[PDB]
Amino acid sequence: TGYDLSNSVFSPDGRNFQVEYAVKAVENGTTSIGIKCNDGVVFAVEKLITSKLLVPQKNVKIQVVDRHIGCVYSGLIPDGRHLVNRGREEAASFKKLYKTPIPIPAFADRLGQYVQAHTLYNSVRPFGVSTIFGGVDKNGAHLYMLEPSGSYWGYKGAATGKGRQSAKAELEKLVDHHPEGLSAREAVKQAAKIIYLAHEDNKEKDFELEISWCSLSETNGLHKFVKGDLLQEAIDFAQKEIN
Amino acid sequence: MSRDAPIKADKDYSQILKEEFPKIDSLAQNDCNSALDQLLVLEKKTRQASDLASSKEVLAKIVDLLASRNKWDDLNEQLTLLSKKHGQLKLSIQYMIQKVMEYLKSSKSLDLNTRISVIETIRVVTENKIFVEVERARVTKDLVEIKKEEGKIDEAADILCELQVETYGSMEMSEKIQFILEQMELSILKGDYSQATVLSRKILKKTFKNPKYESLKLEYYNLLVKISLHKREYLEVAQYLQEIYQTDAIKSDEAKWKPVLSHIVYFLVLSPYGNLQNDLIHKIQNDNNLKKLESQE
Amino acid sequence: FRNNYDGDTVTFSPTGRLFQVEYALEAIKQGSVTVGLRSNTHAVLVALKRNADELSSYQKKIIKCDEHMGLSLAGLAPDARVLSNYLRQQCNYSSLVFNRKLAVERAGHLLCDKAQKNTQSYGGRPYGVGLLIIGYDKSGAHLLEFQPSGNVTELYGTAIGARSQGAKTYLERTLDTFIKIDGNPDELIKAGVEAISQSLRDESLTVDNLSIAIVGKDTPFTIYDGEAVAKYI
Amino acid sequence: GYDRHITIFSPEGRLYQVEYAFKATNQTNINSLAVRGKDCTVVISQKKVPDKLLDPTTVSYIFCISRTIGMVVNGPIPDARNAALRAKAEAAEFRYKYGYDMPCDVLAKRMANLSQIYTQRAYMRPLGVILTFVSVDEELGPSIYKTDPAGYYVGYKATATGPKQQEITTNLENHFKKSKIDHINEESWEKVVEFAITHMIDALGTEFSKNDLEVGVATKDKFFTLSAENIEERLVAIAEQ
Amino acid sequence: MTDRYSFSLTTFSPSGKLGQIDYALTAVKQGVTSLGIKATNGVVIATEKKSSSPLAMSETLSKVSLLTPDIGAVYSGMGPDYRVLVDKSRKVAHTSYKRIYGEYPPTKLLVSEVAKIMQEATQSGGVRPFGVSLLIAGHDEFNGFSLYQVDPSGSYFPWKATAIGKGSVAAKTFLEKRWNDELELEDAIHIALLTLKESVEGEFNGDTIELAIIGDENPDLLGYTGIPTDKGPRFRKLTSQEINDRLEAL
Amino acid sequence: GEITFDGIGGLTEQIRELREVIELPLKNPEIFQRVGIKPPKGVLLYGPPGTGKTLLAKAVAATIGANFIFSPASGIVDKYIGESARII
Ligand SMILES: Nc1ncnc2c1ncn2[C@@H]1O[C@H](COP(=O)(O)OP(=O)(O)O)[C@@H](O)[C@H]1O
Ligand SMILES: [Mg+2]
Repeated sequence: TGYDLSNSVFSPDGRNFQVEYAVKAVENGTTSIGIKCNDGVVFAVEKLITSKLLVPQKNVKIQVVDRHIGCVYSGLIPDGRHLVNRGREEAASFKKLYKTPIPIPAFADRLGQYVQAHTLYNSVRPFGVSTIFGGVDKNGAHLYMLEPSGSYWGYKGAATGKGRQSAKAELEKLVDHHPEGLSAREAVKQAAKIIYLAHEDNKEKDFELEISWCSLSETNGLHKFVKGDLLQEAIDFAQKEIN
Repeated sequence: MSRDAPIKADKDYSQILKEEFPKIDSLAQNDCNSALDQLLVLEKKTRQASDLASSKEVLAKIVDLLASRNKWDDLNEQLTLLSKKHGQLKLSIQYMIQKVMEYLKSSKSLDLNTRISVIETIRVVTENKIFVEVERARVTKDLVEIKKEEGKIDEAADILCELQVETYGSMEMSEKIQFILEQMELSILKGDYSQATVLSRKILKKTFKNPKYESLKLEYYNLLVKISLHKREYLEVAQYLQEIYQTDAIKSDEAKWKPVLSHIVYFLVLSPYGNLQNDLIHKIQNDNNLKKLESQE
Repeated sequence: FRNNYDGDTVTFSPTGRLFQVEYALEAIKQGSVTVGLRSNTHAVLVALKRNADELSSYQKKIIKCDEHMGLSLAGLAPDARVLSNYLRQQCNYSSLVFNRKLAVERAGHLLCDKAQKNTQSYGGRPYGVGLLIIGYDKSGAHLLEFQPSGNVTELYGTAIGARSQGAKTYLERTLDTFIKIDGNPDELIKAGVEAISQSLRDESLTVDNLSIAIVGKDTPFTIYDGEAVAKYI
Repeated sequence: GYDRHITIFSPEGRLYQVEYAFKATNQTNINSLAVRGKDCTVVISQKKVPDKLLDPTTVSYIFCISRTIGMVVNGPIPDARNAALRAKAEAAEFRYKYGYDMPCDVLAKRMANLSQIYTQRAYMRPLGVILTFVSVDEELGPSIYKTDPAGYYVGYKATATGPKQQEITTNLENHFKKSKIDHINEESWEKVVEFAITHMIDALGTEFSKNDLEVGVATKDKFFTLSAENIEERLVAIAEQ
Repeated sequence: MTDRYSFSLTTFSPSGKLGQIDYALTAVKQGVTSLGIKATNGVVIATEKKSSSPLAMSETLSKVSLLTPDIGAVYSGMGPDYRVLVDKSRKVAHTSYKRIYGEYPPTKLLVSEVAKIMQEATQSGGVRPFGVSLLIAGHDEFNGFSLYQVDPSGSYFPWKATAIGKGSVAAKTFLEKRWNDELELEDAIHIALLTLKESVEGEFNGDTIELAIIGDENPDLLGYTGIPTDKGPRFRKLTSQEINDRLEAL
Repeated sequence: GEITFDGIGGLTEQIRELREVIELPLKNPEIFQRVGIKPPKGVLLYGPPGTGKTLLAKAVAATIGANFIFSPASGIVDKYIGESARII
């Protein structure tokens, strides 16, 4: 239809055709999950190793934001990287003025208005990424996910990309076992298994597991990449049970 | 209404307190209010169908109430409130309600008592349209007999006719017929013949010919005679009665055909002479049964 | 699909793949071949200097950007220019204000972004040119590939433009050998020559055409030609 | 058609674009209800209970714009948020400009004027949400102003919105004729909420849990959301029906 | 359908008559039947209101808005275009005549300033004509009672009588037969009610019918009595009860 | 055989609504004639295919015992008159 040939025309659908297309692209990105715990969050991502000529843990998908907001995104890499960068600029203004780190829902709102304008206008191409973000601010731990639609809600689990289906199923155990969320150290191990079983859907290329956390009890409520021995151990747990 | 634990607790509970039912039955004697209350809370749990388990304890209670001249007054009151609230599954409670109705007939606890209770019941239970609605009709037929004696027969007829025009497939075929036919007799007494005529039209004539409706078949055509004959319609009388003889029981037996066939002769001649008359009368001529009578012949 | 959807950057196909993007990639295939590789201590780019005819001088396609930076182009010539001057600008700002040489990685994140702005915009050009950038910071030698998409990727070795097949295979094989080789400028520079011969249909091996650049922890960004590349040729 | 797309007057002279916004504001299927008690203004909206991947509470349709003024939103969520900014913003600016709390009536008028500007803007596509302001107003007391996506606005004695709006309206209409006034009966703020809860259950035919509703209550100088458990206190008598 | 030239407002139409301007008229027709009758000693404007939802309050739907206390307006058309246009009328008038000449406009001048706004929503491309056509009825000292029409094009004309909306045909002829300017105002109010009564007969109750006069001053509604020289408000809006009185005079 | 009126589900409501329309004027045109209205003929059914509009038509026909002719016209479809002329 002509609504696909003119952005920002009210379809009789009620949502413009282009914006819908934009969503579809999220899926072509990698299985990315987030786990809400009892005193922090975990971010975990499958990073396909393209070739031997690719260089371990140097173009890491996990990106730091502020000093307490952990961020990863799925879909158009170029689009998302600009969006994460936009996000810091906004946070920056917030810190100067109010002399305080941004609440995570404040951060979601600000990003929300930015997306909204850029779909309501013809001139600016709709964004086509879904962003998992959050960490430990003043109101403690939160996990939010920002649809490219511009909806956002609070969550207790997030999963996106192709292998989300596998991922959601494994996340249901977490809630039943603990309404609290699993212990932040133990959830590092669960998280690896979730990424690894969901790499049986994305096995065609090799992958590297990258985990991060912002947790009050094991990170002092600042952001950090989980590296070294905790990371190598996590892979074993997963490998052992899928055998 | 969320939560699944209420389902399980509520059933087990009924069992506990249904063993404890004799204590409740005995408490009623001391005070009818102490006995009701224990059960009303059980049946007031948030989930729906909480009435079904609990209602077993109530089945034994609704007898106790019916069975004393004082206690049936308390009975009428409750059943009303349950109906107003939701209905709480139209099946559940309503099995109990129907049985309340079923019970009045068999109580034999005096004409007075019977009259009061029915007027209360029929009014509330009007909402329902399932099983309770059949039983309403049946229990209104009680007020209709009482009133038939009286000159309040005119009022009675309307309630009865109003009920059965409403289509029912809940009813069997034999039953729906019996109620309509009775009406037609009340409308004879009222003096409205065109009303009895309207009813007749919806009574399929094909059905009567099936052999389980052999008894009904005789009744329906006898009633038809009445409608025409007052209004001096001698031609119709002949037709009806002819179909009486074609009833298979009548046809077989000498005695049963004799007055039926004599009555046809009178009505044929009584019709003004002309053409209908000729084709009908010569059917009788065909027929050796009229010739086995001689006064007639 | 000429015009209609996918005919302008804003309009999506139903699937949401711009057809234009693949075309911008095609521009690189049409482009001059170049092979880049590294070791921990050096980053070596080899590029064939294209020419129109005999009398036209063999034209440099390796451009020094800064003392400790440089790039090579494969693809559309006007685009490379607007981008290259920008590279220079950013590096100068940091050195002045914040003391430091601009780190190679961190310059790339900005470059990505610049490409995405033209993809958001009504009109403008998504840059239709791919750039192999080498550099020496305090993290030592790096080699990036800048895509028309915007994406910057740290790779041990890669090649873009014409007949990439022969040099890519060659790099996979000799991967382990040039990454262990450090502390030897001259040997890295040899590996790289050997690599570009495979890609070419033996169009030229002349000193006159191959131009080799090197920047690392040892040599500053220096352009080598004629005699200096006759050692290794 | 091109005729569908043009923001400028359609050949009909009644926009296609406007009819479209009206389609939109029933995609979510939120039946909402707003009535005026005597001294209390009750707003109720279905709180959907999604999967565990989302928290249920967080999901909401009732928002606190300012003191006294609440807003129920019907139609898609990202556009809801866009609109929401502008209304929160103006309440503040009015208080700065004029040194007194903004009245309800004036906030709705501002937003009708912004709605109309949207179709004069070529780039912009008109917002396709319903903004219904509820408040205990400064002068007028209980007040309901419903604003359309097109930009038409009108006040209400009571209202419901949704695809199943029709059933609710009837009950409320007949009720008000028997009561022979326009206010829901009882001075008490608490029991009016319950009369609203009950009337929502009737019309729709579906019993709703505390999980399935959210109850926002206007008093003098606050709009505030009740607890989950407060809702239940009402619900329990009603629930056995 | 039509040309891409005629949808454009920066482009001379083939005919030279925009498609646009014609759309604005189709919409005017679709709205309410509103009228104006000029009298010796008054102007009466009168209209029916949208019934809207059953529980929507009728009072709040206002199709007569006072521009100044001495000059009112009436329209046929859409609500949104009406309100925005109306804020612009008052605002431009304050600047150009309530601070310059420190007084209320002549009716003619106010009418002139309303046309100009109109004209600009037709000149600028991509901005549709105001969806509404006015009657501006008013009173000023210099030129007495006055009656106007302002078109969404931005042309204006004085009349003896005009009516707009679906029932424009009907109404205009009725006014002719029964009345002429030289007749008094009191007669016209009864007449106007009857005229509007052809339009609709299901309800004619004073709730759904908004009737006003611009006439004599009301020194009561000046609101700062004790000074007499200032003109009171010329406009007085007649309540539902007042309508009902005027219905038993018919 | 009657399509079992129990095995019609979720459109229980439809069967009962229908007989008002159909059963009363079919058995007796007398009642509608005396009432004073032209007797109704022509009834249009409509639902997304596979809700059993045909199935409902059958359900009612058996109850009354009235004769039943189901003619698909998609089985005989042609341009100009041919086979259709004979059938109808
Ligand atoms: N009310 C229903 N009860 C049972 N099955 C149903 C119902 N509605 C549809 N179906 C099933 O779908 C089949 C096909 O629909 P069909 O009778 O051809 O209807 P239509 O004329 O609407 O296309 C039915 O024969 C039956 O098996
Ligand atoms: Mg069919």
